[PDB]
Amino acid sequence: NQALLRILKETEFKKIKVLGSGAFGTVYKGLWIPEGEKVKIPVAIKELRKANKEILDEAYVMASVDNPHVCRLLGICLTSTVQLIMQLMPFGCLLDYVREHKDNIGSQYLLNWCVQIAKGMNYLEDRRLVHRDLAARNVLVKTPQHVKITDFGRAKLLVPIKWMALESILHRIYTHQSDVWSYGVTVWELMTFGSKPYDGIPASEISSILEKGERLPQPPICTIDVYMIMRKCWMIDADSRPKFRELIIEFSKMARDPQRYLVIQGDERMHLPSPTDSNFYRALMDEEDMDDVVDAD
Ligand SMILES: COc1cc2ncnc(Nc3ccc(F)c(Cl)c3)c2cc1OCCCN1CCOCC1
Repeated sequence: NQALLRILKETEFKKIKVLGSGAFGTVYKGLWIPEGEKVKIPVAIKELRKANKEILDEAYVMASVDNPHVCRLLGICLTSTVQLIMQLMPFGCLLDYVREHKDNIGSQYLLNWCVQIAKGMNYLEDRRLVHRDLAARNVLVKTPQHVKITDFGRAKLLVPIKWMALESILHRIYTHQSDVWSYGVTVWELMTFGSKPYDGIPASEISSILEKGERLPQPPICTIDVYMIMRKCWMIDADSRPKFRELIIEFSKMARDPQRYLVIQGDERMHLPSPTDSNFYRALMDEEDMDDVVDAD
């Protein structure tokens, strides 16, 4: 559906601040100024470092993604560079969030984020789409109770060895089941409050380490059931890994008894927001439809 992707002229938006960069592109806070208007509307803009016809084809796919837990591509500007326009998420990315709130995040939040990320990935799988680059740095925070996967389509439009399934490292094979491996690493990032996976180990050594049977270590707050889920995501046989629909169920179950599955100091005073505070967040900055968060029994 072409109506889902707005083609913008470079003249109707401006980049005002660098937010971050990767090997692939640079993300800016930008301002959209509608033609004829004086209002300046904040947006996110990513500029990547015949081809346009292939780019637009993928952009239409990225603009078709409609789910509470995956960010949708809203617009594109094709000049000498490709620029992607998306909704700005003022809370930023989840990796930064867990780092900046280290040991000050309740179990109910951590487990619900795991659910939401699995729901987003399950939606992509239902659409027959593979993400290929799931990582905490590519999950954004809409509100503390609402996270969303971003950077979908990046690979197909344009290498993170330490997030990749072994078969992806060795054979650059990407499937829903290799997405599950990366989901496992992403969960590990959350549960360690943003530790770097395989810290101090060169990327060139990762395949041999995995082949030896070594994996990321159990995070201190994780009980055995949570760690076993992670380990299952990192099995060599792709078909032996959990499915996203299974992950949704498991983390949803744990979210109903959060203190049973994660051990966090001071957890009893870090509950989900009250209905009052939840309604306030939604009214201000989250008016979109979404499944209710899983509360504790
Ligand atoms: C408030 O911060 C962000 C909001 C965002 N809102 C929406 N989208 C973002 N990323 C993004 C990702 C892919 C895209 F195609 C586009 Cl257009 C945008 C965003 C990235 C954002 O920050 C990215 C950089 C985070 N760095 C990580 C390193 O330490 C400094 C902070």
